[PDB]
Amino acid sequence: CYETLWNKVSGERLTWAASMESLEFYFKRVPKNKKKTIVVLLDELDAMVTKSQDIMYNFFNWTTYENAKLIVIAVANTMDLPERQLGNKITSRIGFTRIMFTGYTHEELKNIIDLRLKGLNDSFFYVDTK
Amino acid sequence: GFSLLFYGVGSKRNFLEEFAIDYLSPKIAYSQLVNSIPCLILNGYNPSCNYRDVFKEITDLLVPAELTRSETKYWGNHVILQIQKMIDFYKNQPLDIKLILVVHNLDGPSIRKNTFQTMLSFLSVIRQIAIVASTDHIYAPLLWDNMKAQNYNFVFHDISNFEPSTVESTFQDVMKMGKSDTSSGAEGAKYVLQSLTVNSKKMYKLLIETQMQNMGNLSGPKRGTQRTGVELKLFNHLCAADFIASNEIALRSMLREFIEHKMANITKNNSGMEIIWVPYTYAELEKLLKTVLNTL
Repeated sequence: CYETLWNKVSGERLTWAASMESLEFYFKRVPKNKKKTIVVLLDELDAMVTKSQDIMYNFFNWTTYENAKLIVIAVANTMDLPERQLGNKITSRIGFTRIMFTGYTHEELKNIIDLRLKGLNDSFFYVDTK
Repeated sequence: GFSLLFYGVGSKRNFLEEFAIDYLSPKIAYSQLVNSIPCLILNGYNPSCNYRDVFKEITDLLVPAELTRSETKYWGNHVILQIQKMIDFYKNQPLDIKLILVVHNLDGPSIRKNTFQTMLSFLSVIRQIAIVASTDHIYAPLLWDNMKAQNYNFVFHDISNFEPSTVESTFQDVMKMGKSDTSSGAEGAKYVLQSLTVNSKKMYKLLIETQMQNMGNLSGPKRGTQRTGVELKLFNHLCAADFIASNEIALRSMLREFIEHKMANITKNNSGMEIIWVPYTYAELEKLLKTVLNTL
């Protein structure tokens, strides 16, 4: 992940560790007059934290710094995944927003299916017999 | 070219130290004429002894020649081969004592293993270093083979003084009739933290709490290892947020004391990170957190 992010913001091509320090310095010490806001979309987050909580902790902590301009959006399966990984006090310090997506019902699903077929349903077609 | 072995009932620590340090070394130094012969005290009652560190310090003191590629063999041990090379080298130098080593408990909970005995037996063939040792167990001679007794070249002496032995009985909990898992070594950690500064205790508390969290999330009686450690950068970020350490220099300066006493280890995984970890058990860690660090 690290290098990819760096490769998408600087054009350089470094290893993962050097990318980690590069991103840390960039988000911490570069003045706000010479940057640009970045919207990361960390996806399938449960597949990154499988040996240690390093990636999640770094990505969530980079939003704490004042000089940074980061807006992280992370999606996952389980709700209370960070609590099971980081700890209650660190999560309380970070202070993110939480959203839960409930399943569909038998009305919304029918509405989706009907919306996806509007022009075609009950229409007229010219058909060649041969 | 003999090797003394003192046996009896009581404590032989003060006697051995007073004999080796205050009498033998100055006499040898004066007899070979300037500086005194260095002595390598080797605690035996400590369950956390490791022969790799002992051989590292032996190498530092004696500065032996390195090992060529043709002598390393196919995945061969790099300690016994170097000891044999030193033995072959030291068979021509003039006969002069250059090092004196004291083994306090030759049959302790961790020094009685076969590999350590083999290393010590090979190290005693060299005539240029002097051995002094003592034993406490009563089936001690069963520990030595018919070949180890040949190159140890022991001479047996008896000294009984009914000494209290108040220092050897520090790594075990006497309050529980001495059934406190002697090979663990968790009592020494409590004794050390009993007399440490305020800043170090908070850092150890933070490390223990994080390691316990990781152990609980990952897994009982399982011991903690590198898999349940804390990354050095993450630990620095955590401790810097509680006004414990300011930069990495202070953290690495205050971690050396804990590393030396075999109470914390630092090692690198396959991905190149640095992981610090405590080689204790979950129950022992909880007891340490509850009995001595709960009140600060």
